[PDB]
Amino acid sequence: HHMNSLQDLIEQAFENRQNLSLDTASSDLINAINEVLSGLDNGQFRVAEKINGEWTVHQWLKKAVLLSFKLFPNQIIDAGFCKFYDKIPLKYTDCSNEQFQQSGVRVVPHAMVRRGAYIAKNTVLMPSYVNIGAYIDEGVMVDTWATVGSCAQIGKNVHISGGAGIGGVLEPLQANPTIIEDNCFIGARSEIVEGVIVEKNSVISMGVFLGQSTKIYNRITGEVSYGRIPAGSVVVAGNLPSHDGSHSLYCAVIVKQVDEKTRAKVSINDLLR
Amino acid sequence: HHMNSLQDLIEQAFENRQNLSLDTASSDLINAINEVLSGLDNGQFRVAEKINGEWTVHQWLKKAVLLSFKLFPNQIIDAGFCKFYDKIPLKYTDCSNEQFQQSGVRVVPHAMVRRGAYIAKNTVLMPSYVNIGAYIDEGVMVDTWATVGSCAQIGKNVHISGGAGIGGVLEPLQANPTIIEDNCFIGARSEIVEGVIVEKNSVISMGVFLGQSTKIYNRITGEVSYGRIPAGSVVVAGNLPSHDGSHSLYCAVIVKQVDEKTRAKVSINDLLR
Amino acid sequence: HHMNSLQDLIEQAFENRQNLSLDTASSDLINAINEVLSGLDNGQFRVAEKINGEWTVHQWLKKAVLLSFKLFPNQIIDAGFCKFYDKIPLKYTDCSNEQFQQSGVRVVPHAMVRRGAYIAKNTVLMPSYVNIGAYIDEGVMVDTWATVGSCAQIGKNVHISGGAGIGGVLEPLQANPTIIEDNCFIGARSEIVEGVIVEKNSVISMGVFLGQSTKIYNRITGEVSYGRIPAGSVVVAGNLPSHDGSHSLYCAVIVKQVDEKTRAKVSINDLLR
Repeated sequence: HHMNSLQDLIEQAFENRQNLSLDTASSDLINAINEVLSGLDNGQFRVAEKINGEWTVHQWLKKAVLLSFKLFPNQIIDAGFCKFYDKIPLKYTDCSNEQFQQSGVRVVPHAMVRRGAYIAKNTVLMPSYVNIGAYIDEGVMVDTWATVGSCAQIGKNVHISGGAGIGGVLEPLQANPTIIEDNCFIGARSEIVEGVIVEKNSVISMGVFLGQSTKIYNRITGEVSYGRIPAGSVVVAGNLPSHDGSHSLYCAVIVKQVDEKTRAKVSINDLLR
Repeated sequence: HHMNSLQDLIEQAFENRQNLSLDTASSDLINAINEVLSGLDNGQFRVAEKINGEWTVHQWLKKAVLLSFKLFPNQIIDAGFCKFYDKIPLKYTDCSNEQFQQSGVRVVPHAMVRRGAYIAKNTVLMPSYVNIGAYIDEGVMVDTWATVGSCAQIGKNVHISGGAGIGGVLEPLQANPTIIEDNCFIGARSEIVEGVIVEKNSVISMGVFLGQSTKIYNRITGEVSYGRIPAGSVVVAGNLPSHDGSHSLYCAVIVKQVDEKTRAKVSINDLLR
Repeated sequence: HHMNSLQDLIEQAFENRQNLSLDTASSDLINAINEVLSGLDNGQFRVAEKINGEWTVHQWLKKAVLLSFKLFPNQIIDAGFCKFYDKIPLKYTDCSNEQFQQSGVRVVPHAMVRRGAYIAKNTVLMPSYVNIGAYIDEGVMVDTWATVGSCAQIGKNVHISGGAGIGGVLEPLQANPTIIEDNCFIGARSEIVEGVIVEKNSVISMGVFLGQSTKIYNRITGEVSYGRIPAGSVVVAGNLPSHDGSHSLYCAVIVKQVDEKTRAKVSINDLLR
């Protein structure tokens, strides 16, 4: 009932967003948006959720985030030696030592996290970026210059390697965000975007650039598909030849698939060799 | 006349740069260099300019920037929790809230911009880097861990996606900088360097690494070229086969070309599909 | 004798690491670990070393670093506008202006370096990351969003281009770290990881993703190899065709090899053309 009331305020405001402005926003509404941001930040709200074995999206959460961008004023952020200027608060500002201990997260300087992103215990953030609305479950490693984009869902024990990006999905509203399920390895410099889902136990090698337009070639079956890496897939960068053989175009290739039992026994290097 | 006098000081100093030093620089010259840096920073000077339909370069502006690197001393930059040490001032230091409002730029923490780069209103800098001499026109999105290199010219409404880089061109003096014209999309992890020009309305997909040595294959015509993406081109990563078929080498492929009318109607995803 | 005593303390502690903890660490041991960290930071210890023409690794140095991660407590790092939370000190904190001058390093804001990494004079760090245990020799350029990973050995006059990463190797203990020898060029967005060695005078082009599982095709000889770029190699991204020709998979291609005499005369662009 309480969340149904909060959702209602958000949806009615979003409906007439085209006649709202920073100078004209209900004080009760700016409070409501901040209530949703707080729930996203502490994990009690999450933008997408696996329900009855299906990933589902909560559009009203995206609407609250979209409304924060429209209605919140930019303010100076004073770093001493320089200034920034933005409207989205950072996650770790008034955080005490106890609170950091209780969180179980390591935030390596100078990793940057916006408020409205949840990050579970035993996660390590190397210098990296986590955007508003993201949900990072337990035991995740976010390596240097990686990016966890808006609303992205990162599962337990996922390894996002150096310079790898998980693309944000705030619009369209009905789109599932980019989802990396439990125990996935994302290799360095890869980029998984636009609501692609990488299912459980997958291994993505280096330089895999995977969006909704990227052909996925399954070399075992010979099928070409889009938008989903099935569970336990080993994925490498490849090419597909032209019809006349004059050239080839970039694609992702599924070179093997591995059950959970095997995934715990064989190393990533052996899987790619 | 006033700018012709300023240019003269810069050129005469640059001529005898090999006998200048940090301890021996005219006080009037360090002022002149700073006058050019100020004009670059507020957009009244720009390193390259489209004149009579041709992009042209102002070598004397590069010479001023080169002289700043030679003559300016490094100084401590105190970030409180650590120190840096460099000779190029940052753009946003003594900036007031009013000045940030007047600029119309959002500088998301912790985006870093050197002084001597111009950034026009309605631009959003995610955590990213903009180097000295760059010119970023109105409405540009610089996404997370993107880079706008020295002297780069970024047109209106350009989208530089996450982890994409626009390479700097300070030397050679006569070289046009890397130029991205109006309404271009630069896909994630791409890198456009070494004075390549991407003309108006082009769409560059992910993982396109494009420099002066990169073959550009036009699959419509079959031509191979270098250094220029014609207006309205859709560009993806590809390969070109060996003469004996033993291997292939990386290249960029122009897979379609689109007029301005079509460019506003069809989405980027549909263009790449 | 003094270093043999220090090594002994480290090795005996590492042996019974599984029964050590942050709350139970010898005060004399936390001092010993800090002595090794200091020696790594000032270059008097280095994790790997070329001895009698062979690169060798000092496992006990890695053990000290591993013990710092286990035993050092996380602490708040106060950046004023936000906080971080980590257990590894930064290299440049109490550094004076004189010390920065004496170091000969430029640390461009906001490049981040952990303590326990050595960086020699005439090196320039653009905003980038250098991890604990790395050794960066004289005259190196680390460009924007590059990464020098843990224990990596970077030779004199190496150029790590924008967005390029040198992968860390802390485990396995016996593995040589990723090694880039003198006068190598590492092109933008490339990633050299997992203890690959790039020998002297090599030129690596853009988008080269090179780990222990990456096939290296030598187009002059036709040989496929792993883990080593021989001295003077020019390396570009390529593909290798499927046995049935349905697809190809990513690889690195050695397209030329160049002696030291030629390497100083011919430009990188001419080498790749």
